Amino acid sequence: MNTVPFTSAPIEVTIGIDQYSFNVKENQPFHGIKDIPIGHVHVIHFQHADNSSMRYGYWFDCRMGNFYIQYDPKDGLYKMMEERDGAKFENIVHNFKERQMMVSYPKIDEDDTWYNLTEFVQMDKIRKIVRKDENQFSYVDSSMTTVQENELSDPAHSLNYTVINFKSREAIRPGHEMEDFLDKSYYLNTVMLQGIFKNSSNYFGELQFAFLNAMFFGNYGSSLQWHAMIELICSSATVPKHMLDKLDEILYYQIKTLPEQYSDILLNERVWNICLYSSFQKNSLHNTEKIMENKYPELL
Amino acid sequence: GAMNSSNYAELFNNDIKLFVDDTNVYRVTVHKTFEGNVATKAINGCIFTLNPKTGHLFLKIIHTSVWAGQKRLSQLAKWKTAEEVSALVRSLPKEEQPKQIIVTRKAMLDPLEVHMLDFPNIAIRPTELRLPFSAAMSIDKLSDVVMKATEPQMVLFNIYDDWLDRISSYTAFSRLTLLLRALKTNEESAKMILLSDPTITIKSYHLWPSFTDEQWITIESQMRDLILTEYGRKYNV
Repeated sequence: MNTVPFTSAPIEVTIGIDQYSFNVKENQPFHGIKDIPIGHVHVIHFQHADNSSMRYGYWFDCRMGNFYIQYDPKDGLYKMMEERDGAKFENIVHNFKERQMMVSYPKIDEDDTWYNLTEFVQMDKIRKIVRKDENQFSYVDSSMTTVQENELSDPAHSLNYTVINFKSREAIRPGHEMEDFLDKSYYLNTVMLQGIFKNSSNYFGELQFAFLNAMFFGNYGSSLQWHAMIELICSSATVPKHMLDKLDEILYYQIKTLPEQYSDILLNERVWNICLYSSFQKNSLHNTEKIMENKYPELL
Repeated sequence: GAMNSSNYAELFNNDIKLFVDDTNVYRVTVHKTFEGNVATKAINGCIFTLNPKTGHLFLKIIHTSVWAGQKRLSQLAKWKTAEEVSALVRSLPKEEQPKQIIVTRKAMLDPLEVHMLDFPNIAIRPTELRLPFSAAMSIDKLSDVVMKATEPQMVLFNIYDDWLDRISSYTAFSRLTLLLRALKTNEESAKMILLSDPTITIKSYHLWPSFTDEQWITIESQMRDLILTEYGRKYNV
């Protein structure tokens, strides 16, 4: 199990670690998070008590280095940093654990939620969507725009999600206009899966990362991306049976985890009604349709 | 965005534009089968593609053979419309291509946008106007060429005849919409008004009679009376 020590907590802040969150008071003696499960990506996120605007945070994988959080009083945020000195780091963590100044990653043994939400998410793919190659971790926040949103404005601070556009030459073969628009199998299977993502795992990885950025940071562009990747599958008459079954599980866990009170801003009525009731795949998402009907029957 | 009463004069400026009406593309007669079921028989249709500035009407005749072995024909009709409009634009020299295509029905927007991806600078627009282009098949010569066609055909008409020698395109469009609104409301009454005086003939290359300016004023008055009359009957007001 891995540890992300904090130098200190000089400002009052709600701290999230994956789907968990803790309040820290101004100058509370808090020195970080221990017992973080190895084998998954993680996200550690922040919402200042004094400005509930700008949720922000860091995607990281403890296998890739020793990471810590330190408040920067100049930039006014909690910053992730890498400690290159292994022995300074082990020595910092051992002290903070002995003085029990760390919270424990509070995983219930029976509970596969985080695995189910991050199954196909890979740090290497995150670092292509969020470009800052000098760090092994990735900063995301509420306001960051997508490359697609930037087309319709600082490229260094953008979310480089795969551009999906149903009314694009990429999506529509000359001479198959009606066919390709009404049945998006060509676009899903040849352009996106074979061409750009190479396999369904990378596609699901980006879908899952988009959802989590939408949920944890209220990142609007991420929400548009998550819905566009759902709609492309649901609008395709020809999808491998393994992909439909996996999509049903992915969406089930995403709907399960979504805060009950955010369905209004994080779920697109049109996409979900289309995907569950009108689309080619209207009968292929049994688990998702059941949790959606029982948890958000208003939306539908 | 959407064409309405507020941006009406735009139709008569020097930016080439076309209206596209798809109402008469897919046409059927509904009839009883021997077993007492109901079936449709397609009849020839047309795309009504009009330059409201010049009166040029690109009448693409839709022969029943285009529906053979096809499903979801009311959906296909929108895409066939968008395919033929796209082909027409591609056929024209650059300097004659429209800058805007206004569709009379919102259901044509996505089919036409998708067929026109190669023309990102052509604006595809809906309209708030209730234009009476559906009554195009009440014009005897347009109806005759559509019903006689034995294969796909495109026939170029000037729906304003020679009116532009005497009136502006705003006035010609107003006259055309009044004639079509009349034909749509009461075809029999409308055609009686137009053909009542046998001295006034239709030139071989014209659609409408050769009315003098003063005779158009009387005709236009009779068409307004027809429309108000039928309105009081429709609504009992």
